[PDB]
Amino acid sequence: IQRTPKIQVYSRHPAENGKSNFLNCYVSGFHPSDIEVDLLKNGERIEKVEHSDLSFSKDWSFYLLYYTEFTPTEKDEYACRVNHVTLSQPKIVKWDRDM
Amino acid sequence: GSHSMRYFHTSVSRPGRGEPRFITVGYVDDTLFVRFDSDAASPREEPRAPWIEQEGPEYWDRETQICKAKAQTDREDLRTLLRYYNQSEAGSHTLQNMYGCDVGPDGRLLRGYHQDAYDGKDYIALNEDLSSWTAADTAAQITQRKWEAARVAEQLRAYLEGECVEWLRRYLENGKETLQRADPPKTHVTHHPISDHEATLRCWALGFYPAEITLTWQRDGEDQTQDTELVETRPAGDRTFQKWAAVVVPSGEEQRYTCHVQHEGLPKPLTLRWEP
Amino acid sequence: RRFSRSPIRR
Repeated sequence: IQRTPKIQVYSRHPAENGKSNFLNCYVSGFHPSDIEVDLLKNGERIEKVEHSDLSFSKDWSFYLLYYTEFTPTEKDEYACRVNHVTLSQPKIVKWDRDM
Repeated sequence: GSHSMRYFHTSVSRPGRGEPRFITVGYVDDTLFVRFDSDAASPREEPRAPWIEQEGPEYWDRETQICKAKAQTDREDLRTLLRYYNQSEAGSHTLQNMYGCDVGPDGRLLRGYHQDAYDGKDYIALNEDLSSWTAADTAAQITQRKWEAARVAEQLRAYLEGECVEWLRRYLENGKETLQRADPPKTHVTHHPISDHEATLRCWALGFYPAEITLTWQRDGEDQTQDTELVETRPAGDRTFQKWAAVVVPSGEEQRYTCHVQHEGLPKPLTLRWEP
Repeated sequence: RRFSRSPIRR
């Protein structure tokens, strides 16, 4: 009756400090479709994040892409925060440029 | 090569917060080309690809009309399904529908689809014969009886063999620059020590289109299916997709591992290794 | 192009 989201946080282009890029949070495999996704910069919510239109896979589970322009640096930390009916608390996934 | 056109629809009720939200998107292969969202300020079918923008205003008026009509029918269907399943009016429920067609390299119909889900579970599906139905339960059997009465399958068959194939053909020609180009994966292997005893080899595929891809690790020529961590193929946001596969490797054994990549953008399957 | 027959209710 419910399926918890898979979460991937990653950049559109290989990350190069000082170079503009796109930060992506891809949530997939989840049901029902109500979901809350924030992109975080040093723990704080990034403001004007856009997302794809709701769609779904062959097994009917939903997926969404949340994305914002960003310019990475060596010190700035980025993450994605997801809440869903299946999660007792919001799940935070850190951006790791090696994943 | 082969191609597909698919329309996806999702209605989600929200008791106490207005009428159910309706979102439908249309795809050719892995390219989004139209959308409709009932929560938009002024809901219309909107283009999402350059090769559909040339369609005239009567096209956009028609597609908008069809989507609005489907939003309405979904809304009464959601009320019907509460009855079929003896459910209260308090909760949020979901109706999903997908339909479309697959065509081969010659543009001939490979097969069609039209299938539903209620609350994330299969509800009723048109069979591959495009003439009979598979109902998941006694509730869906009531829909089947109604749809057999009204000869719905015959209407769908005509569309799936007719307009679906013909307009997919048209779209493939108008967007041949992109729809008929495969972007092969850019591939490399990275190495991440875990401890004195182990490191992670991660095989990367980046920038590819369409999404379908095969990424595997072999050790001494043996598939490492059970020990390979394989992430879901993910959108980069620029039409292309990404994927990686990772194995944990005993130190000094890196050269026994080979990553294998198949993708329709590659003339021959690739083999790559960690290159220190 | 979408299926555009008159919609049939479940």
